[PDB]
Amino acid sequence: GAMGSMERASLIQKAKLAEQAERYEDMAAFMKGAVEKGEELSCEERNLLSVAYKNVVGGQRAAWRVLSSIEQKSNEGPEVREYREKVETELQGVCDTVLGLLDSHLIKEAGDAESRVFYLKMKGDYYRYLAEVATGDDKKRIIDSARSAYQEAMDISKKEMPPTNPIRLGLALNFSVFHYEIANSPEEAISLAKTTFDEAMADLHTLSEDSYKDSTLIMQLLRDNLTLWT
Amino acid sequence: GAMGSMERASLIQKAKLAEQAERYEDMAAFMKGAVEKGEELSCEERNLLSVAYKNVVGGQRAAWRVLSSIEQKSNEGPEVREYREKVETELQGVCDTVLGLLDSHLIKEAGDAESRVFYLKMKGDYYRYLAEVATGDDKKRIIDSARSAYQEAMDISKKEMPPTNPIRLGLALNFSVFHYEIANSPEEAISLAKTTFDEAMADLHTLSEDSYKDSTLIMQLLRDNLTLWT
Amino acid sequence: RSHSSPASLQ
Amino acid sequence: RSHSSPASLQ
Ligand SMILES: Cc1cc(C(=N)N)sc1-c1ccccc1
Ligand SMILES: Cc1cc(C(=N)N)sc1-c1ccccc1
Ligand SMILES: Cc1cc(C(=N)N)sc1-c1ccccc1
Ligand SMILES: Cc1cc(C(=N)N)sc1-c1ccccc1
Repeated sequence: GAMGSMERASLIQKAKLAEQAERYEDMAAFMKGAVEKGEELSCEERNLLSVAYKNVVGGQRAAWRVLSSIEQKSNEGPEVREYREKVETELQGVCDTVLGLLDSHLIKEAGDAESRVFYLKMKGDYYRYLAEVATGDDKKRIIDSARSAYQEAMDISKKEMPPTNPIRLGLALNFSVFHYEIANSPEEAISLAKTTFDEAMADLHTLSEDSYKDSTLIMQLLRDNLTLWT
Repeated sequence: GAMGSMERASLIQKAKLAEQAERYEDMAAFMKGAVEKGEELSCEERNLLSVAYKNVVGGQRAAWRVLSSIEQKSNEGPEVREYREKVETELQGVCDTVLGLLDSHLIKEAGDAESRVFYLKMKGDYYRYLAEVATGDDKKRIIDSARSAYQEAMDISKKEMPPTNPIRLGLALNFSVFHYEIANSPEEAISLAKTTFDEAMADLHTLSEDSYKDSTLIMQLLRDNLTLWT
Repeated sequence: RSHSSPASLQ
Repeated sequence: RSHSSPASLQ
């Protein structure tokens, strides 16, 4: 499967090398190969998967935004539209690839809260990225798929994880972005970010120095957004 | 030829769009497509070609250096070597692609000094990049191919261009890097950079404000290297 | 413009 | 470590 002949351990090692070399397309292909071996992923390996694809899709989203801006300017030749469509299509394929890995079969095999919440968050994230470029007939159903993934992950995280858990915090952060940027629900976005921040603050006293640093890092992002949004 | 069905003008327009979106692999494919239309390139178009490939090969050289460093550390499993070899091979193919475009048929059709020197400089540059990763039996012949390309470009530039011409200056700069980094000739590198800088300085009085800015920008790079090298 | 989560979460 | 030419030259 491009990577079907390489050992799982070698794929993981090369993913780590590509990260060091900032070769994120390679890193993604390696981690896709690792996932397709069929074994569950460790916490470190789930983070490698997320890092790889987030960087790949991140460059595509930035390109798409530059081009969409030019295209909107141009209607204030078909080339700008054609090339925005090319980038858009490549973004959608990356998102479809990640969603396919989650659906076949990472989520259904994830029984622990840390793995299951991580993967459901990712599912929400990649539907959100699809939503960012979607325009109609599917735009509503894509939004509803992101919302549903995020909501299931929130319910699990509230039952199973402490309020300072970095996965729980990154989840709540991204759901609040979803509310503000995608769902036209800025009040929900602000409420969630506030409630999330305040409940984590009240749980910080239970953490070690290194866990405190992990949690407060994400809390600051919630605060940065609240400053932007209010 | 991937791009054979697209209009030359549309390829150039999309190259400019990809530059804005920092999509340099796309930009390179577009400019490769434009070159393969068979028409000579304007000054603007030669610069688009150079920008696209220099950014693509630039990311590969940076990755290769990270990986080669790890590999050398590792000998102070085959994965590090295997993955450095993969990146190296992709770099060599990019360099071979550019060299093929110059040889088929940009250089032979370039009659003006500004075009012919630009293309011969590029030929030297891409053999220099091949030299950076070469190791033996071919390493000497690759070095000699870079030297030869640079030397022909220098001879033309000295006959046909003023000492402040930015192409002449960028040529002399890169040849001096070649001498220092590739050819183990630091004294030649330093001499060339000094002579190049001093002869440009004595010609600056002939330039307009905007040309003065163009020339002094490259002269500063010569000075930065002299500071590094002495 | 809104900040989202880093990819890597402990 | 040595600086080389920008890609674009006027
Ligand atoms: C937090 C993190 C980031 C990683 C990366 N970007 N390579 S790997 C990782 C991790 C997670 C759990 C246990 C050990 C390491
Ligand atoms: C962090 C935080 C907690 C808040 C609360 N529920 N009391 S309001 C808030 C905030 C609001 C606007 C700008 C920056 C921070
Ligand atoms: C200097 C330069 C840089 C360019 C770029 N990076 N897109 S296009 C260009 C040029 C050259 C000659 C005449 C008009 C424009
Ligand atoms: C620019 C320049 C010109 C020189 C000359 N031929 N006189 S020496 C020089 C230089 C040397 C060392 C460090 C920085 C600059």
